[PDB]
Amino acid sequence: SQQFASDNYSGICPEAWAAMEKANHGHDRAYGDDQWTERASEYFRNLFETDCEVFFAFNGTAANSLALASLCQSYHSVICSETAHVETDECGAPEFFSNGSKLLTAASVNGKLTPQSIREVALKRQDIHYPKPRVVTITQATEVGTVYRPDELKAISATCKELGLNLHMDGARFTNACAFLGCSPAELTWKAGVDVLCFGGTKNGMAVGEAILFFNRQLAEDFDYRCKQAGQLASKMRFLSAPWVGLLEDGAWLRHGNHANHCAQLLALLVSDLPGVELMFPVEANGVFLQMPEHAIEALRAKGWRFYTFIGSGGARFMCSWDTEEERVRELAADIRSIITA
Amino acid sequence: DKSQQFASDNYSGICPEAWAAMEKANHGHDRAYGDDQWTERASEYFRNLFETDCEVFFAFNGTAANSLALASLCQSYHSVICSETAHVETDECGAPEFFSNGSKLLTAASVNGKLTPQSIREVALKRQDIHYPKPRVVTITQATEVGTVYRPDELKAISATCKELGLNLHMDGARFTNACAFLGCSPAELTWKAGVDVLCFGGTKNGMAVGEAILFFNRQLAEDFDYRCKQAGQLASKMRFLSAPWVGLLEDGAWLRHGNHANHCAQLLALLVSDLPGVELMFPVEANGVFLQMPEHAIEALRAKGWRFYTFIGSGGARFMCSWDTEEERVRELAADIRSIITA
Amino acid sequence: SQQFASDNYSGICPEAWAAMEKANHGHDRAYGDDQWTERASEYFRNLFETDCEVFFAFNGTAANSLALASLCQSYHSVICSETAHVETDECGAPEFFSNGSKLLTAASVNGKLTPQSIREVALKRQDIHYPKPRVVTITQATEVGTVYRPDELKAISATCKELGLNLHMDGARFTNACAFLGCSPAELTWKAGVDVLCFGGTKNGMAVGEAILFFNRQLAEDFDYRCKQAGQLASKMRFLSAPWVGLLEDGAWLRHGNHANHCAQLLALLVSDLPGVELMFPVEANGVFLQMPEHAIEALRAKGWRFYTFIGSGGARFMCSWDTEEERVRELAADIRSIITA
Amino acid sequence: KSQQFASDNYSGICPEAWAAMEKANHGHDRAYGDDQWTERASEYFRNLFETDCEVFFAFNGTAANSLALASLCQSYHSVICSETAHVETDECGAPEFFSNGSKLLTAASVNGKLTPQSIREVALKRQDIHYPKPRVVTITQATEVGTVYRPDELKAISATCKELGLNLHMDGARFTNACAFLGCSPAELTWKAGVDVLCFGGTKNGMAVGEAILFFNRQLAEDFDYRCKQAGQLASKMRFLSAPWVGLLEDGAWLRHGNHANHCAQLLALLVSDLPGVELMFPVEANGVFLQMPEHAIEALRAKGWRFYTFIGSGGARFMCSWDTEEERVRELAADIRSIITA
Ligand SMILES: Cc1ncc(COP(=O)(O)O)c(C)c1O
Ligand SMILES: Cc1ncc(COP(=O)(O)O)c(C)c1O
Ligand SMILES: Cc1ncc(COP(=O)(O)O)c(C)c1O
Ligand SMILES: Cc1ncc(COP(=O)(O)O)c(C)c1O
Repeated sequence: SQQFASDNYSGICPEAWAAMEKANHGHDRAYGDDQWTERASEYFRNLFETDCEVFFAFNGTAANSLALASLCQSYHSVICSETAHVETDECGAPEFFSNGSKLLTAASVNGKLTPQSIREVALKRQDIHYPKPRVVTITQATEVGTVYRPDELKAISATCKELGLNLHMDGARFTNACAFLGCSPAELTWKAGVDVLCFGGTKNGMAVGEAILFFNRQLAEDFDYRCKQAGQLASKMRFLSAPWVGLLEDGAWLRHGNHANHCAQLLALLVSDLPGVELMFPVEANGVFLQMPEHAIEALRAKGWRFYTFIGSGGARFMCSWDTEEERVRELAADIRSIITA
Repeated sequence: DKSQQFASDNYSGICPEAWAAMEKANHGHDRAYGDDQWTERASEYFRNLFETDCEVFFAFNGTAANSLALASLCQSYHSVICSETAHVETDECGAPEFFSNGSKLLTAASVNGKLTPQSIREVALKRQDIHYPKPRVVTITQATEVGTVYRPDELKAISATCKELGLNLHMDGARFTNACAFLGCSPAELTWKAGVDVLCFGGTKNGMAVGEAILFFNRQLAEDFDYRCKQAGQLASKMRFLSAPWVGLLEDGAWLRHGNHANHCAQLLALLVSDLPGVELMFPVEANGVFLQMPEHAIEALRAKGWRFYTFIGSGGARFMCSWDTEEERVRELAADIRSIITA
Repeated sequence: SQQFASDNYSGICPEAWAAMEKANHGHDRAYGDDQWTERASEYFRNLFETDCEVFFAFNGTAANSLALASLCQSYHSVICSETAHVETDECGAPEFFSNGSKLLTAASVNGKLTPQSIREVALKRQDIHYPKPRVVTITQATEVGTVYRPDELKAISATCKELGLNLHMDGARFTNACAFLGCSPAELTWKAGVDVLCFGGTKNGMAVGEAILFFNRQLAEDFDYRCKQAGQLASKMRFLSAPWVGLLEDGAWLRHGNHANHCAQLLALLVSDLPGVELMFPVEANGVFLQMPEHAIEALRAKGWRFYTFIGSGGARFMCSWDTEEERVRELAADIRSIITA
Repeated sequence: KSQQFASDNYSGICPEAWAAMEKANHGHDRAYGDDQWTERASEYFRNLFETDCEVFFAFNGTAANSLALASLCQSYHSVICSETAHVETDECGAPEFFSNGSKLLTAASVNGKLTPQSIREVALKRQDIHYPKPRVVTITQATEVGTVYRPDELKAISATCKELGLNLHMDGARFTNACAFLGCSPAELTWKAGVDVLCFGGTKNGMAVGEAILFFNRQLAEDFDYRCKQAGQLASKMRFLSAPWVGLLEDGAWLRHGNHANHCAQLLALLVSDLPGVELMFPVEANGVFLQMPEHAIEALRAKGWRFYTFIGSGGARFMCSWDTEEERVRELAADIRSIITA
């Protein structure tokens, strides 16, 4: 019995595990200076069609927090959404890594920032009493399962230029957004004005690690020193970089993302039209956000269905992963149908 | 006439009591960093004034004083609960987060510039999971940034909640004087008798050149605070010039005379104008500021001899602020021009 | 093949690979709340013979830096040796993690602090101009391959208690110290007064991760929040904790350490009676420190041997790992004889 | 008779500072630097240093140096200082707090002074990611042991800093004493010799509170006002930090107070360095006299009513003269040294 709590509970996929076994034969130089790390970096430059600089941190909390700290001073501020992971789920790590850059929440719409909600935040305060906004962060796919599209990104970068702002992307679930859309990685990042991407691996079948991709190379000066000082330098770096070889060499990363997307779409197809069940947001990645009644405690007691419930408390989230079985999706949907109609 | 506007009580000068104390203190050589007669003398007056054995420190300004006090009350992986209009949130260029190394400021709902036990509980109970920094402090401002005052009963309620939730309670008393004068309470009744643990007591705004007193009523919380301040660049070499002015202000009641004056000036203005049509007082005048909804005639009062004052990022709302040295006649001139303008 | 630069270049030992394989069957709850993490902590508790609090971080730099930041405030100081890793190899990580606690170097005989060298540094500075010392960190085995003995530790501990200092152990090479002396782990830590131990895993055959053991559970208050904010919290904690189960269940940790020690003791035995070659320190762990003449170049770059050279001209350090073959040792000692004799 | 030789930090507010504060206390004026006194001070600083330097005020020298160093490199970079540097010995770890972890690396010093060689020693042995990369050099002028960098010593440090990509900061807590002694222009002791940033002490030379921070390289001062604000170092009532500089700078008073304090230290040392068992530990190039003495110094200390800073214990004794030091009291102190040792 697997569950729908989160894609952090999934295991290592076979291509990641296979890269790791290959990387475990021999001795190799530490701290980045190895063949596996240069191969993964080469793959990243080709995938994104650019000479991006590539770094590897241990988890997404540190990767986001480092990236942002490199994009502005402690006396500047960072514009994010209200559901942003850097605002809700990192126990104040950005502020620790930045030595006090304020996160200013902007209004959002479908989990997404807009040009107007940014400007409303930035321009309310170019006075020294306020840390001057200098960075926008967006999550792709968002924390509520939605996806910024290329033109929405460009509109946001446009505001970032009117206002002086760098643009960071938390791509913890970037794959899900690439699977969903036709796009190439480049059209979803630097072609649309993205300065830096944090590209999640852990959630897409890896044991540990995130990649950080600087598309403006002037912003990446000495980033390796920052990472070391912040305790984010793997000595046995191949075991962070090798799985990215596995996942990128013939498109497995994007297959695993389509799978997880298809499971969540299937779940929503099966349940979103029942009575008393409202889809909170369109299913554009691997999550399903349902308003339901006291049937959550029934779906919860009635078999250990494991899933997250909001403090909104008339609301539940189901997350699908690369290793989710369609049959389990149908079984979950069936139990939801039973519990509502009966 | 005249240099004196209605923009900020931070444009006022050094009052005579503060100046006279600095001059006396400028007679001889004394030892540094707190080990002088003036600093001990000032601490005595604070203990006497607050009726308790509070520990006393001096910093250079309110931003550091608040930022130091809050950092001493919880870890970087804990959070601070404040109002949406708290100076620590709006006016300190992120100093609290710098001084604490990353304590998140969590804003709670405000009724009349004030937090309630309810708004504190709501923020606090949503964040027991490790994804959020755990709340460990509530900060309140007295008088508040919209010129309202918390009453001892309002404070006791907050203090109970903080004690139920394991929260320390910090008071930003940049305008503490204005709240004591208005209510007529004792300082002790507006701080530790209602459960305040640490008070930042502003001097600058009420007639000093520089300097803010930090008072720890809960002395477990003050261990090594002097090292914290030193490392933070907040230790005066010539400490007598921070502490002597508090002897000036406290020996004979001048601090409250100056606060009552600024309050009475603010109250006058509101009396003179709050009955005119198209002029709403947004908040009771419980300290030294006046908050008026008016029409686009802000430019009218603004252009008219360049009354200087603050507008909000809001269209038709203005803030007039009085200090220890505001002349009542300037207030009368201002209220007059406000009336002329609205009746024309 | 394999070199003598650092025990950081070695791979994942078999007991640890196996544990990760078993831990990769199924889904598990995140951020520490899994059976592997509980099992690992139980092994530590039995192994050290005490109810110690157990945490996992990603590497030794963060682990040390985290433990030390938890033992004193930013306006306090830490007493460490001049060769301490926290002073030389961490790109200022301790100061970053502690928000500015000063590291005060005390004098070392044989890579080791003494009660006297601690006292000198601590009493010199009881005035506010100086951050007040509040922690002693020692390294076990030390950075020069020596080992503190239970009696030396107890002595250092008596000083710490008298001066109100906490005692931290950087045990990046703790296995080597235990293998060598034959003591119980308890006898080299809490029975001798150690408050906190950073227990190296990466160096003894893991891909990633260190264990942090608090022997005073009150000092561990909220360490989990500290680690989370610092970006040191694994989402898939089982892949940091299961390898510890593998290394500890049947005694592999200590076997792997005796191996690395024996190879290093062999290398020194083979070359010690040579004329131009002097052993700078007793071989008490897995490193050999040799003063020989700048004909280290004929060993080095020349025949392709890899090893670190001390900032002393012709100061070479040779490091043996869990997977060092005795034949490569006998080879290295043979080439050293050719270059010296002829 | 409260007049001692422990520290020029115990001195009072001088008349030119006091009179300037008095003039500034007439009216209302806008806060946080937007002020007639702050602009006048800045113009005096620019004329005095013969250049278009950007001017800031902070509350004290610990913060002034810590802020200046923090703007000159990143937390994962390092600062090269001397073994006697105030930032290393006297600031309770403030540099590291303000920079969020920049390592202070000490370099070998002779007579309180860094040299191009000792800087180079440190900077070139710290070249891989294990070590925070050096990015700044700080020097103190006058130094912590009462000596002075000569313009030519400063040019040579600057040349080494330019070659190594290092910025150059100057802790001028006692800058007045160095200018008074050497007869150089301020420009010749700062930016003509390569200095990027000066912290110019006012408190030690007759003010109540405050330091000036001068950026000669204007690019390095970007957003420095925001850094100061976040660090708790922005005066609401800025006129009371900047007006005393108007008083000190408008007609020479700063140097006159520096020469007085140096001449008083020169007299003290003149009158006693010929006694036996009494030795000057360093040249008297500012307002300090460092004397190696006999433990019986305790009788100068003792019940003689003399305060001064005993070294580690008991060898050294350090004496410091101030703008308000009385020559007579110097002659007294030297006479009481004279007796005690003449028996
Ligand atoms: C949207 C988002 N960003 C970043 C992270 C950080 O992920 P982690 O620290 O578990 O690798 C998560 C969990 C996430 O959901
Ligand atoms: C409510 C409140 N708290 C603190 C401060 C900080 O004062 P300062 O300008 O002296 O840093 C102010 C201005 C304030 O209005
Ligand atoms: C003695 C010592 N302690 C701690 C560490 C930190 O190890 P890591 O390289 O895994 O950050 C090392 C490398 C070390 O040699
Ligand atoms: C050489 C030096 N630099 C900086 C300072 C800091 O001065 P303050 O005590 O005003 O913080 C002092 C006292 C000093 O002697």
